[PDB]
Amino acid sequence: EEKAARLFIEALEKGDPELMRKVISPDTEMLDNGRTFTGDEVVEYVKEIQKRGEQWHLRRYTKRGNVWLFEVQVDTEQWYVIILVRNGRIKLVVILTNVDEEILKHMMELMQRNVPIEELREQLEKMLS
Ligand SMILES: [Cl-]
Ligand SMILES: [Cl-]
Ligand SMILES: [Cl-]
Repeated sequence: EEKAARLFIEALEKGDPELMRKVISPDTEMLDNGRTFTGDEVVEYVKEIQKRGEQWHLRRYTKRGNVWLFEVQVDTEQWYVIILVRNGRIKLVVILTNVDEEILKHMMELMQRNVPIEELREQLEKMLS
């Protein structure tokens, strides 16, 4: 479970779609500051990082329940990658940039309760406007 989560970040870190492909599933859902990605689209996200050449640096992390919060510096912006793992598999990912700690805590709470991606997205939208 820890490995799943960490490898996901390392894929971002390293710009490695091949690695991402290993730990996601067709059911994986991701929200990147509002926009939605399902399954193999998460892999394409990593291609965009690599085929752009800005460096993602995993700085530090926390586990809360089944939710991991990774604090990434992007070359600096504070990016946050929040991950719900379930059964060896990444279920939900939220990526945010330069948001308040309250938003991170609120999103983590929603994810802990296995809220659908629709609710996660609407909740973000209400908070960022
Ligand atoms: Cl999609
Ligand atoms: Cl809150
Ligand atoms: Cl809240």
